Amino acid sequence: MFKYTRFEKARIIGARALQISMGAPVLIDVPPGITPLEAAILEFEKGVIPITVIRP
Amino acid sequence: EGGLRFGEMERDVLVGHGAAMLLIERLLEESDKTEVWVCENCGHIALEDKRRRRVYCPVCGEEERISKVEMSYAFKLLLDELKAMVIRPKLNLSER
Amino acid sequence: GYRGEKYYRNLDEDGLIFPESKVEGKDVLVGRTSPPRFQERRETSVAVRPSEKGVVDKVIITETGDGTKLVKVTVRDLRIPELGDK
Amino acid sequence: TVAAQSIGEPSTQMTLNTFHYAGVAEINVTLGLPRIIEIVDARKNPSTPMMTVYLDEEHRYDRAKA
Amino acid sequence: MYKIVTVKDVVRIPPTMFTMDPKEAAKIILRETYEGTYDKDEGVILSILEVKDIKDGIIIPGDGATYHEVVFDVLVWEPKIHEVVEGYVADVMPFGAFIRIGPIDGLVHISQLMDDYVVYDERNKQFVGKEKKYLLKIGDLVRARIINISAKSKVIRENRIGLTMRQPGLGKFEWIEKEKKKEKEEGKK
Amino acid sequence: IGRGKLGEKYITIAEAKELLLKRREEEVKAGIEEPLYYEARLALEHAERFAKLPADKAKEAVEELMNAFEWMSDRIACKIVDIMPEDSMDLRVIFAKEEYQPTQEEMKQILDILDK
Amino acid sequence: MKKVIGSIEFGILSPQEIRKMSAVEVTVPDTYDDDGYPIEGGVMDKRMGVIDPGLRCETCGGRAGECPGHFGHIELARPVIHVGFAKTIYRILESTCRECGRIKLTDEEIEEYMKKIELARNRRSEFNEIIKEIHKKAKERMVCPHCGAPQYPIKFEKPTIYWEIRKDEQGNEYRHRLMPTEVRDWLEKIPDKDLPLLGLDPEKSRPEWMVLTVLPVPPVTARPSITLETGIRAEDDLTHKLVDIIRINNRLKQNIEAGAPQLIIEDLWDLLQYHVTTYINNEAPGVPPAKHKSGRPLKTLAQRLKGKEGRFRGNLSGKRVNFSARTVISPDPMISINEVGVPVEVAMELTVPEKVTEFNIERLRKMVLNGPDKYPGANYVIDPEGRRRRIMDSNKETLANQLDIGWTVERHLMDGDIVLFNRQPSLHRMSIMAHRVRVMPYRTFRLNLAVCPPYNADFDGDEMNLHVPQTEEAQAEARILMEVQNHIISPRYGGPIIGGIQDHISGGYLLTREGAYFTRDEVEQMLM
Amino acid sequence: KSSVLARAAFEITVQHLFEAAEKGEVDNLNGVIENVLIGQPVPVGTGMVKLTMKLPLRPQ
Ligand SMILES: [Mg+2]
Ligand SMILES: [Zn+2]
Ligand SMILES: [Zn+2]
Ligand SMILES: [Zn+2]
Repeated sequence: MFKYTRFEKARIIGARALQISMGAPVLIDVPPGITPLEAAILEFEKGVIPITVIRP
Repeated sequence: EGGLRFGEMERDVLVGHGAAMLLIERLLEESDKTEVWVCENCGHIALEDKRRRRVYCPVCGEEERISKVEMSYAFKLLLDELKAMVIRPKLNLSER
Repeated sequence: GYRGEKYYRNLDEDGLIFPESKVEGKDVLVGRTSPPRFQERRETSVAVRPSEKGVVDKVIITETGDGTKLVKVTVRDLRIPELGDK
Repeated sequence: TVAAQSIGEPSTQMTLNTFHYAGVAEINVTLGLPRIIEIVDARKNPSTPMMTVYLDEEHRYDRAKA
Repeated sequence: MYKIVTVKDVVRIPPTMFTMDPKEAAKIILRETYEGTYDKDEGVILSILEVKDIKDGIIIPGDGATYHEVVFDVLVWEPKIHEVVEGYVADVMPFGAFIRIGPIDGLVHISQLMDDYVVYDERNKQFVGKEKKYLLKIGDLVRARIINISAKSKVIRENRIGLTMRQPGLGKFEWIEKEKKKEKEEGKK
Repeated sequence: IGRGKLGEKYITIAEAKELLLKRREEEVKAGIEEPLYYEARLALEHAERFAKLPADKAKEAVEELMNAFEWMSDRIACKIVDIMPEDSMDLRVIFAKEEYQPTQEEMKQILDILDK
Repeated sequence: MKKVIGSIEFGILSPQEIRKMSAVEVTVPDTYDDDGYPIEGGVMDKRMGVIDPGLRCETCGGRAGECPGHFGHIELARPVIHVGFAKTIYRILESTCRECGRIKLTDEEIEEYMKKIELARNRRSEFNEIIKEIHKKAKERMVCPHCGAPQYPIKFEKPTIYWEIRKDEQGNEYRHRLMPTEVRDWLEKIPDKDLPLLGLDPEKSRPEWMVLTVLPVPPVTARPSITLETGIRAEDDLTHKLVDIIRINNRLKQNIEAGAPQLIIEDLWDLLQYHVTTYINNEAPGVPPAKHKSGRPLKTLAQRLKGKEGRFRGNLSGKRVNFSARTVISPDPMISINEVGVPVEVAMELTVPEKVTEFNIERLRKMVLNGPDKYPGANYVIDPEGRRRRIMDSNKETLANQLDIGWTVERHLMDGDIVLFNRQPSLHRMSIMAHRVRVMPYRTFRLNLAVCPPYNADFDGDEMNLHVPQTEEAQAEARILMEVQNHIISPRYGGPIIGGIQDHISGGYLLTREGAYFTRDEVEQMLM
Repeated sequence: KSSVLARAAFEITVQHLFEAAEKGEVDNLNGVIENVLIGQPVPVGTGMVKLTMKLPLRPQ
C-alpha cells in the first residue's frame, strides 16, 4: 500500500497468523515444519496480503 | 508453585511499546476469565436460573433482552464490593 | 487425597522413611492420615518440597510437650558449583 | 507514556543531595531531584526563589552603574 | 400464517469458508442459526430464501473470523389472536384437541369444541355427541378462531395455540354444510 | 430477528408451497436424508391440504383485490384466496375478522374475483 | 454475538432495589453448625451461595465454582447514617430548609444558577465551585424565603453525629441531638426540581436513599472462609462484622418491641450505628477501630479496596501470571544480541500451544511421539472437540496417530520461538524486550553482553523474568514490535543504547592501536 | 480526568467513589486504565487499527 506503520504491520501479521491457525489455506508455498506465525511473515514479505486497513 | 508478579510498572512498559493484545494476553486471558449475563435496561447483573434454564433480572423482572459479556473475575468482585455499599454501578452495553 | 503409589515407595511399615534413601521431590517422608472431621480419612502426609532433591540423613522420634508424637527428618543434598552460583 | 518514562528513568540518577554551597558570586539553589519535583508539583512558592535581572543598554557595560 | 420479511443482520464467516463465495457461506450460516426457532415478536422462522447482498468483513480482535453485515428475507408462519385457522386436528386429549396449525400444533379445549355440554370420547377417544351428535375425526380438518397466543420461549414445541370452535362459521365441513343448509332454509322461507 | 426490520410481505400459503418445494428439490439434490428439515414437512402437509389454488393466479387474485377497493391489505386478500368464501355468510364471517364490516356489493366483487 | 461494556453510570442504591436484589433475609446471628450444614438464615446461608465442596446453593445451584455468589440483605430496625455521605448530608441539611425541604435560595438566584450550572457542566472543578457558592449562599440565610421559619444552625461531628441548636427558652438555642429518623423526614420532603442545584440527579441519587434502612450482605464467595490447622474455618472479617450487626439489631428489635425505656433504645441505636460505621469504613475518623482477638483491626470493605495490596491497585492493575519463569543470569557472547539462552528444564515446563496444520503435521507428530520426557516433546494434546488430554508413555503412539488437522498440541519450547524478557524494576520502555529462544543445558538464563545497558543488569547475582505469549496475535506483536534489534536507538535522546561495553571498547583499541600487527594464523583464526 | 475509575485507581479511592456516586457521573471508558480493568483492548498502538478483507479468497 502507501505505507504500513509498525502497528498496522503487526496487526495484519497477527490476523493472518490467527486465520492460518484456525484453518485458512496458505496462498504461498512454504517449507515444511514452519509455525503459522513465520508462515504469516513469509506471506507478508512475498507481498501477497489479503487484509486491508481502514484509515479515518 | 506460584507465579511471577506482573506489576503496574510492567503494565506501563507494555503500554509504552503499544502492544494492546499482548497486554490483554498477559493480564486477562491467562487469569480470571469470566462470563456474565446482564439485562439491557438496568445494567444489573442478570441472574441465570439453572432450574428454569432461563436468565432474568431479579431487580428488574426482565427477560426480553439479556446479553452475555466477558469480563474479569476481579472486576466482577469489584462490582459486588461496590454493591456491598450503597454504590450502584449501572452498566451500559454496546455491540462491537 | 491419596497421591501416586510411587510416592510412598521407601517408607517402612511404621510410616517413617528409611535413612540413606533417595528422594527426588514430592516424595512422601512421613505418612500420616487425619480424621475426616473438617467414613473416610484425609491424607496429610509430609513430603519433600516440589523442586528439591537429596538423600535422607537422619530420622528422630520424640515425644512432644503435650504427650503426642513428633518426628523430624533432615534431607541432605550435594551442591557441586555450577553456572550461576555466587 | 514514553515521555513520562523518559522524564522518570533518569530521575533515579541525579543527586538528591546537591552541592549546598553557593561559593563565590553565586546563590545556592535547590538542584537535582528536589528542583524537578518542585517544578512538577507547581508549588506556590519555591524553596530558593532566585531572579535574573538583565541590564538595559545603559548600566550593562559599566560596572559602577551595575 | 405465512409471511416473508426482509431483515438486516451481521454474519460471522469462519476461516474454513474463506474460499467460497460470500453469499453461499452467509446462506449456510444463516440456515444454521436463524432456522427452526420461534421468535417472540415474529413467529416461527422457517427458511432463508436468499441473501440479497453482502458487505465486506471486519476483523474483530481475538476472533480471526470476518463479520459481514447482510440483508436477507425469510418466510415465517406468524400466529395472531382472534383469527381463523384451518388446521389438521389430531392427538385429541381429554383436555384439548391438538390441531396441526402449521409448524406448531394448536390446542382446542374440550369446552371450546362445542356449544353443547362439554363432551369428549373415552373408548373411541375422539368425540361423543351428548345432544347434537356432532362428531370430529382426526383425519378431518376444521377451521377455528383463536382465543390466546402462547409465547413462552424461542423453541417451538414448548408453545401452543388456543383455538375456539363455538363461534359461528367454524366447524367440521359437515357441520358447516348443515349450517349453510339451515341458512338456506331460513332465507327461502 | 436481528437488529433492524426492513419491511414485511404477507404471502398466501399457496405462495409458499412452491418455496417449500424449492427447499425439497435443493435438499434432495444435495443428498440430504431428510427432504427438508424439521417443522417444514409438517407445514408442507398443511400447504398441500389446500394447495389447489395456483400460486400465480393466487397473486392475480390478490392484485385484483387491491385494485378493487382501497381498504384492502394483502393479508386479507391472502386469506380470502386461501379459503374461497363463495358463500355470502362466510364472507360476513371474515368481515367479522376485520375490525369493520363494509358494503356487501364489495362482497359481490370478491365473489367475482374468487372465480379465477 | 457478545457485547462489551460501553459505559458505566454510577448511582446510589435504594431500599426497594436492595429488597428486590436480595434472595434471603439474614436474621439468625450464627455462622456455622455442626459438621458444616450452614444455619438457615445465618451469615453463611446457602441461599447466598456455596463455597465449600459437596453442597449446592438454592438460587442457582451447581458446584462451588459454578455458583457466582448472590446478595443478601438485613432490614435494620431503625435508620442509621452512612459514613461516606456524612459530609454531603451535613451540607444538605445546613443548606436546605426544615419545613418545606426547599433550598434557602431566592427564585431569581435559582434561575441564574440554573442557567450557569448547565453552561459548561462538563468540567468538574467549575461544577464544584458553583456547588460551593450555592452552599455558602444557602447557609448564610437565616429565614427560609418560601416559609417564614427560623432555620436553626446545625453542627457536625466527625463520627457522623448531628446535633443542631434547636430553639430554647430565652433563645438559648439548646443543642438538640438530631436522630436519623427526623433527618430522613427532612430529606424526603426535598423536591426534585432543585435537586441539580444541590449537585444531585433525580434518578440515581435520591436524598432519602442517602440514609440507610436495609443494607445488603456480600455473597459467601466474596467473604471466603479459610480452614485453619485444626479446622477452625476462620472466616473473613466481614462475616464477623455482619454477625455483630445481626446480634445487635436483633436485641434492638427485642427491646423496641418490649417498649423499654427509650434511653436503652438510644444506646442500642448508637451501638448499631457505630458497628455499621466500622463495617463501611473501619478506619473512619472519630471512631475507635474494632480490633480482632489478637488486637488487629478488621479489614472491612473500605480497606479492602484501597491500598497497595488493596483491590483497585495490585489486584487488577497487576497480578500473578502463568507461563513465566525466573532465574539468575550469566553472560554469553556467542549468541546473537536478539537471543536468550534458556535452560532445558524451563523449556520442558513452559509450553506454546500450536494448532496442527498441513505444513507442520510431521514435526508435531514426531514431537508428540517424543513424549513429555525427551526434550523435543509435548505435554498436553487438545482435540477439536475441546477436551484436553495428557501425554503419557501408555498413550503416546495412539495420540500421535489420532493427531490431525484442527488439533492443538502443547509443545515444549523450541529454537526460534519468541519470548518476553524482563528485569525489575522496569524504569523505561526497553526494560521488556523480545528475544528468540536458544536452549542450553545448565540452569541459568544466558544474555548477550551488548544488551546489558538496556536492562541495566550485571552478572553479580541479578535475576530476570521470562514470559511466554500464548496466542498468535500476542506472538506476532512480540515479534514485530519488541524485537531486540528494533530498539538499538534509545527514545530518550535519539542515540544508540545497545552498544559495546568494557572489553569490546578495550579490545577495539588494542586491535586498531598504532603499531599493532598480526600474523597469518592470528588473522585467519580471528576472522573465522 | 473525567473517568471515575481512572481517578480512583490513582489515590483517595473511597472519597472519589462516593463523590461520583453522589453526582451520578458517567464513565465512558476512553482511557487505558479503565479498559485494562475491564479487560478490553486499550486505544493505543495496535488497539486503534481497523481491518477489512474481501471474503472470496483465491488460494492461487
Ligand atoms: Mg546487580
Ligand atoms: Zn433489569
Ligand atoms: Zn448459586
Ligand atoms: Zn422553608
